[PDB]
Amino acid sequence: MLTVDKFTRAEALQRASNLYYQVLGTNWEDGLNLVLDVPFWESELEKVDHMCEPYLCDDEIGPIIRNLHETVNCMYACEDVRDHINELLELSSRAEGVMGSGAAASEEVENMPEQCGMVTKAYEDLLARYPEHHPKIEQTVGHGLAVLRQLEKFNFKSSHRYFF
Amino acid sequence: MLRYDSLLWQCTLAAGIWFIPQDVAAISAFLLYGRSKSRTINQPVYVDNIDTAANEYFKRKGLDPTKMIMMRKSSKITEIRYGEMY
Amino acid sequence: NKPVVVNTSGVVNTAVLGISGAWLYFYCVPLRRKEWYDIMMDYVHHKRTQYASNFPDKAVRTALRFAKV
Amino acid sequence: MQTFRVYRYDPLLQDKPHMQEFNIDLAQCGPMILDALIKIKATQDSTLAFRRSCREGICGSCAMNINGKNGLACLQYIEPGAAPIDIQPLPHTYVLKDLVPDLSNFYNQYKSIEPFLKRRRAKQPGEKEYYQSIEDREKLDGMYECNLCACCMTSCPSYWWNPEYYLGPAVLLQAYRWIADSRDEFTTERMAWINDSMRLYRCHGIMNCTSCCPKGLDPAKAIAKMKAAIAAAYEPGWTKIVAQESIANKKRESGMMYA
Amino acid sequence: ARVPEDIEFTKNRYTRRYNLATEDRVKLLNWNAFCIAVTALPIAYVYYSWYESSEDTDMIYRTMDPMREAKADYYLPLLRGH
Amino acid sequence: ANLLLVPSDITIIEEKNKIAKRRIRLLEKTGLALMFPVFHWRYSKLDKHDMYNILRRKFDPSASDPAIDICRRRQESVRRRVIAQNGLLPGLLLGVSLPWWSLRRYNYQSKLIVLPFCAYFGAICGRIAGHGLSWRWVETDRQRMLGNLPAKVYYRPK
Amino acid sequence: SYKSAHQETPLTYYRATQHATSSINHRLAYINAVFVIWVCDSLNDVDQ
Ligand SMILES: CCCCCCCCCCCCCCCCCC(=O)OC[C@H](COP(=O)([O-])OCC(O)COP(=O)([O-])OC[C@@H](COC(=O)CCCCCCCCCCCCCCCCC)OC(=O)CCCCCCCCCCCCCCCCC)OC(=O)CCCCCCCCCCCCCCCCC
Ligand SMILES: CCCCCCCCCCCCCCCCCC(=O)OC[C@H](COP(=O)([O-])OCC[N+](C)(C)C)OC(=O)CCCCCCCCCCCCCCCCC
Ligand SMILES: COC1=C(OC)C(=O)C(CC=C(C)C)=C(C)C1=O
Ligand code: SF4
Ligand code: F3S
Ligand code: FES
Ligand SMILES: [K+]
Repeated sequence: MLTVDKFTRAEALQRASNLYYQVLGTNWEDGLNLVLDVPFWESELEKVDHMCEPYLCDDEIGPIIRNLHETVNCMYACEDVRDHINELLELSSRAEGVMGSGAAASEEVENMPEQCGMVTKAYEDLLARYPEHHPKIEQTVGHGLAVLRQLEKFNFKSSHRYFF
Repeated sequence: MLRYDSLLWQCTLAAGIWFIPQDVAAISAFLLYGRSKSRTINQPVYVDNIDTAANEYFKRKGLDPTKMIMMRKSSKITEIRYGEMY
Repeated sequence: NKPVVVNTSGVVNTAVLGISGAWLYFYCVPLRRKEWYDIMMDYVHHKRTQYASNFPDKAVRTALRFAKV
Repeated sequence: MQTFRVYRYDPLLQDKPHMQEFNIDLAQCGPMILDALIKIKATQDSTLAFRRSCREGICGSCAMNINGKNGLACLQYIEPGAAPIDIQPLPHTYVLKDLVPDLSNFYNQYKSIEPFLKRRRAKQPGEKEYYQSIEDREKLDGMYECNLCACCMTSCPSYWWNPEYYLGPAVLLQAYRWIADSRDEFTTERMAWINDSMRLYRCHGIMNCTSCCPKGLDPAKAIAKMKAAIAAAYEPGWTKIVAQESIANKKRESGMMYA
Repeated sequence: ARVPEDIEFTKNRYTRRYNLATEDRVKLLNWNAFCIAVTALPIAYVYYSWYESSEDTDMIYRTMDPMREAKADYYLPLLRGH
Repeated sequence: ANLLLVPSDITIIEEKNKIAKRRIRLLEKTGLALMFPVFHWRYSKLDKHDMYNILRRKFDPSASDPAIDICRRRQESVRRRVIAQNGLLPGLLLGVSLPWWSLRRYNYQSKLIVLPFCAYFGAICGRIAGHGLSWRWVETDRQRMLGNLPAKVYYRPK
Repeated sequence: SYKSAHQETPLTYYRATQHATSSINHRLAYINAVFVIWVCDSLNDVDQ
């Protein structure tokens, strides 16, 4: 990164830990939380990487950086699946029509049984890839699949733990 | 589906009763401020006979009565205009 | 009727405070000021699809197709 | 001879839902609406489907929409008149069959608030009940009687629009019940989690939740108190607190949880 | 309608699919850019706007009050309206 | 009774002094065309037709007669008003198109909520920009008054 | 083989309370003010 600012290892540790908990604490399910925050997170993450490059092997800073990277990876991956679920549910809502009447109704997803098989596979892939972020995966993608289940009757492993 | 006690119909009558009075007053105040300015800039002045009035005007302003097209815009409105106006 | 000086600081400052106070209050204090955020959050947020046709995309697309890009 | 129009949907035919009119003699029927529905099922049309257990208003299973306003059929009274009594499922809910709604989202949202007492120190051996004064117990009076009927939920215009993001009146009142329980020691954690634009501040004070509550509770008042407490007690470090609790739930099973 | 069935979902922060969340972030930037540009309207009004009755005002100051120190005898009735 | 609308005194002077016709520029033409019509329940304000007449006359730029100077000042104030009307249409067009493209993937409700307000805001912004670039913000109170004097006035006998 | 139904908008039938109509009049307050300004602007431009 192009910068002339210099930071101590203590300052570098503080910045990295602040960003890690900020990301892990923010509610990922609300889209506006990620849309508004990610621009600020990306600017900070670039600065954190530059100042923590010497301390990648450090016993304290190193683990923080590794967790921070993993959290950002999980944040982007989970947001992608829930974005597609939101697309499916909004296609379904538009199909209901104006006022629910069906008056000016859009055409209704035809491969919905198959689009629900795609999402559930993605959900399970996230669970395996990010084993230490299940609480966040369930907050975003898990709950998203529970909403879809109310529209289409499909089977996924955690369906019973979502009251289905 | 449709009911009189519905949230839609009761929120549409409530809004009308609540806002239409406020609005009528608000627009009226603007209309009143408009009249106050208009009556101070060109107050409508009523003349008895249009033909006599037109003559006094042409005489007072030094305008040739032949070059002025007088037209009746409405039952209670006449209008003198320049006939040689670009 | 012919004072040597006229005191204007008090009156002008009073008007400044009143005008500034009303404008700053309206812009900062009321929660109504976030009414446009609430309406958008309630009815507009998380209600979008890329798999549904809309006129602006159709218009841009046809006009491009017409001009051979 | 009252007329009862009832919403009907077959999950298999998947034909457009319709209102079917039945005629019942109130002389041979119980005063409550649920009695009329049972009589219709027993005599005329046994296909009619509806949830009912307690018959006394306590289970919270007979929540329906009667003549426009949500309520429990077992506590609702039949009001005879020329106008047919219209009975429909809970508003803006997915209908599994006839008058049986789909309240799975409501159950999931409740599991999210983690409604179980949390303490930093495990009960020491040889310890009796955790101390609570009568006055402290009085604070939890109007909040612990909620039967989860879900009427207040399906009466909020804000839950109609954003069901999957707004926790809803009932869940929010239950969250205040655990934020107000002197014995709970995770007050700050609960307030930090609930302090979200979508979860809490989607309540615009319509007051439909309090008007339709069958148990006479006031979910609207509780949400107002919870918003005032959060605003006064907010600190910059709350976000970190939420993150740390999320790390503590890392090994939890697959279901809604604090995160 | 129908929907694509072979979507390659994002796997990490450096292998990302273009979705409507990223489009929404571009919208945030573009709307915020408009706000920066529209600030030039109110700022330009305050800078370029002059409240003067005629061209006389400046001539009066050049010939009677050049230093902005000359003191005028005050006749209250003039501007008091009475 | 009967009313009589006659050319105002400013109109009389402008007609006496006009030396020739004056070419209307392209922006003046468009500005007049894009100007909303005015319904004269009572006559107190200038409309697009009166403004054209003012702009179609020509006056001697050197003439030192005080009367001619008033006419030229008025014609300049009318010109700034007319060319300022060219900014409303650009504003309203961009005030609908840009928001609509941005919300093109969102539901109908969102376009109904947003587009009407952005349209008025864009039109207002365009009007501000047009009046600003037409030098209306630097006009004196004497210039603006002379440009707003009515062209038709009810006759007052005696 | 089985599918659930989605009930129509509740606005058309749900009973209206006086606190719910008045809460709307509050959320629509700024919308009316803009409307009135537009009317006055239009009148100042197309009338008298
Ligand atoms: C009539 C003329 C106006 C017509 C409308 C003009 C519209 C164009 C405006 C252009 C300027 C920029 C506007 C904001 C851009 C976005 C900024 C942003 O993203 O910030 C986070 C933004 C909120 O910003 P915030 O600054 O943190 O909080 C705002 C609060 O005001 C708290 O902020 P505060 O503490 O600084 O409080 C100051 C408050 C002070 O508040 C006021 O001035 C009071 C009036 C408030 C209500 C006014 C509108 C009433 C009509 C209905 C409004 C709702 C419908 C939509 C309206 C247009 C929205 C653009 O000022 C504001 O509200 C913020 C300034 C801009 C307001 C623009 C809209 C209203 C202009 C009204 C002017 C005339 C009002 C007259 C009222 C009557 C009496 C005279 O949140 C969201 O983006 C939520 C989105 C939810 C849905 C998903 C949308 C997609 C998500 C991806 C990004 C999208 C970006 C674009 C969003 C808008 C799309 C239409
Ligand atoms: C140190 C102590 C500080 C105390 C601060 C107190 C602040 C609060 C009190 C108000 C101060 C500001 C008053 C307004 C500005 C001064 C007056 C002014 O400009 O008018 C004279 C101007 C003077 O113009 P003029 O051209 O007529 O003056 C010539 C007068 N003659 C003919 C007699 C010579 O008035 C007008 O032009 C007429 C219209 C006046 C319209 C006033 C509208 C309301 C203004 C107040 C709004 C308050 C909003 C917030 C409160 C809630 C409102 C509902
Ligand atoms: C059934 O279709 C409709 C919605 O979906 C639930 C709405 O969100 C809303 C609420 C939001 C707006 C802006 C109309 C209504 C009224 C509507 O008709
Ligand atoms: S608050 Fe009232 S209506 Fe809501 S679940 Fe509890 S008892 Fe039922
Ligand atoms: S009706 Fe809904 S908006 Fe709040 S006051 Fe009750 S939960
Ligand atoms: S049957 Fe239990 S609440 Fe009515
Ligand atoms: K507690």
